[PDB]
Amino acid sequence: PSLQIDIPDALSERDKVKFTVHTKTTLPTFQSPEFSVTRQHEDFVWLHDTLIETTDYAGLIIPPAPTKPDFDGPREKMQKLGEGEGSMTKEEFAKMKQELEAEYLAVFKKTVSSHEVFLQRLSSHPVLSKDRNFHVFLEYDQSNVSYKYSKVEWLMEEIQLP
Repeated sequence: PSLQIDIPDALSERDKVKFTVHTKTTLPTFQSPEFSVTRQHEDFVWLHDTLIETTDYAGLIIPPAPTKPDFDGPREKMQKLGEGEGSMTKEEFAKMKQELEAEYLAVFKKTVSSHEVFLQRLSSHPVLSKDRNFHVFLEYDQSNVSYKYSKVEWLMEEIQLP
């Protein structure tokens, strides 16, 4: 109960998957006992690389890194189906669309679980759960600074999304 992590939601975009990493904790070192941050697969790879290279963890079993999210099969089949929009019986597209969405969903389930299990294994570990880089991964809120540039005369707006 000292450190509970889950991934309540994820966003699949064209070239990206974003995970919401949600932490409940009683550790006094954190700013808040419960918080959420947005992380991408590469942030998980950075964390795993960092653990792997820490001299003090030599001989400890470090949980495997999560597998890269691959939505290519579903998206390619989505693109192909849009072509037969004029080539089927008003049901067949519908049935084709449902199968495509099941395939998306099956990918989502697998990739969220892989990324989630990785964090949960770290949280279970008597030594690794104390790792400072692991703590930064969970609570640092400046990882996704985005700027909007708009022409009304041009104005640039900072957009802050933890």
